[PDB]
Formats: sequence, structure tokens, C-alpha cells
Amino acid sequence: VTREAQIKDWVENELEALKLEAEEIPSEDQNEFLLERTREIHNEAESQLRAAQQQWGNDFYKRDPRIAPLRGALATYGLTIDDLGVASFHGTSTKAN
Amino acid sequence: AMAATATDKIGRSVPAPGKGILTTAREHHSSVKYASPNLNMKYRKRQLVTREAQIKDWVENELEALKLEAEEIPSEDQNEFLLERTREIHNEAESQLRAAQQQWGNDFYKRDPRIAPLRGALATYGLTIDDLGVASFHGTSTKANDKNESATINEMMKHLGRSEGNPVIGVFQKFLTGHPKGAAGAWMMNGAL
Amino acid sequence: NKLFVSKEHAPYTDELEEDVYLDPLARVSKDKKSGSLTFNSKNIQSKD
Repeated sequence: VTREAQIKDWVENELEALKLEAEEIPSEDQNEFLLERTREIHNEAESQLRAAQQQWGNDFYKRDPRIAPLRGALATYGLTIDDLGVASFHGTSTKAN
Repeated sequence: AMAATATDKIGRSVPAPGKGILTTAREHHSSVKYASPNLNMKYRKRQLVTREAQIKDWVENELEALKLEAEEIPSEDQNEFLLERTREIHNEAESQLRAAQQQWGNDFYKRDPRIAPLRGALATYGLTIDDLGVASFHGTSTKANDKNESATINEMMKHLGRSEGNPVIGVFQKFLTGHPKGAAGAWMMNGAL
Repeated sequence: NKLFVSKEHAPYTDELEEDVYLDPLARVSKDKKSGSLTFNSKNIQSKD
């Protein structure tokens, strides 16, 4: 949520910057410029939000050595190790395997 | 800078080549009256430094929070707690910085439809389409493959708006080495390096 | 006995194949005549 607040502040800052640029640019082709830059800013905002969600909901444990891949994959959804209730064994019916 | 694979289309001929890899130069040009700020590196560097400022503010906020927690916790095991939380906060800060660098230096174009994978892979290092000076062609010495590959490379350059009179120089290694059925791309990558 | 329906034709024609490949925002639409999902020029490289 802190990252979301920062992202919306960044988006409104870039919006007022784009407004100043639109004031500077001639009004003849203003609509096309505004549409292009609005789609650009929307894509940037979406990418930043998705990056924050990647950082804190999906990929929070990829850098943490104190969290294993298994525990982290479970913990992305609130599952603990105990929640891994079933294991589909390869179960080849040989001794070594 | 880029590595992609593709399939062609529906047909009944397995060995017949196709333009499937042409999607690596896929780009949208419905509204290109003005340049993307995202393809400008000064803009991306500006966003990166703003994110760095935000990250250091976040780090000092979390540091004072950890200081309050250390004040609250008994002083007996304070050192171990502080070391664990300092490693944690360092890892979090570095992950955030790497995420910002991924956002604005490496994967700035993965969501942009007006930046193709080829152009974006070049643009991560400030290279333009014109900077792609050499193309290691598969170059099998068959008719269909050579015509198809030349047509694919040409369509990539045309769509990416490569400058006229700047043909990519086509290197064909298999004239000398021949065609191995899977070492081929590796030999051409060695030659490209 | 037609769970597997072989496709005779790709969703794009040969002439529009390169345009569909080069447009990342190209999507198939339902053709009014054929009724199948195919790629259409007015949807390829369009501002909408």
C-alpha cells in the first residue's frame, strides 16, 4: 500500500507534467499527443503496480536465503509447510527410486 | 540481449520454414506521431533516481521502525535481533533497487506494444535498429530456408524502420562448417561473438 | 467422433500473416460470413 501511494503520487506528477507539455505544444494535434501520452502513462502506472505486486506478493522470497523455494511458493498464498498435504511420488516401483 | 523462439502457422509440411520468428519484431504503429518518453533513456534514468529517492526514504523509515522495536524488545538478545533485521532490511532495499532497475533499464518495454522485443533489447543498451550490423543467417544452402530467412530479416528491418541503405550484413557459417542438426545455432553464436 | 477438429486454414491469410505477426495487438474476430475466428485487416494495426 505504501508503494501504491508512491505510484499514484508519481502518476499525478507525470500527469501535471504532461499537462504542461500539452500547454506548450500547439493545440492543432493536441488530441493525438494526449491520447498517446495517456496510454503511455497508464502502461507505466500498470507496470509499476505490477512490479510492486511482484516484489511483495509473488517474488518476495527469491532473494531471501532464510525462505526456501518451497516455503515461499506456499507462503505466497498464506500456506505453511504443513498445508502441503499430499505428495505425488514418482513411485516407479524400483528399490533405489 | 534477446533470445526468443516461435512456431510458424498451420500447415501439413513439417520441415517447411516460416515467418513465425517475425513476431520478435512485432510493434504497433497506429499512433506514432510523437516519440515515446519510455524509449528515451534520460526519462528512464529520471524515473530510476526518483525511485531511488523513494527507496532510501523507505529504508530510513523502516530503520527508525526497527530502532523503536529494538527499544521495546529486551536488551539481552538485542544484538542477534538487530543483525537479523539489518540483513532483512538490506535484502529488501536491494531487492527494491533491483526491481526499479528492472522496471526502467531492462524490462521497460515488455508491456509497451510500440516497442518491439528486438528494438527494446537493443534500446536497453542505447542501441538503435541501425546498430544491428550483422545477421548470422541459418543459411542452410536450401532454397526455401534461404529465401524465407532473407524475407524474415527484411520484414524485421522494414517494420522496425531500419534506415534505407543500411542492410544487415548476412554471415553464413554453414558454407564452411556445414549443417549440424542442432549444434548449428551454437556454432553461429560462437561466430557472432 | 469429432472432438479433434483439424484446422484447414490458419486464422490469418497468407497476405495478412506478416501483418498479424508484426502487430502485437492484433486479435481474431468472429467473421460474419464464415463464422470462424479469423484475423481482420481493420483490426490489424488499428488505433482502437
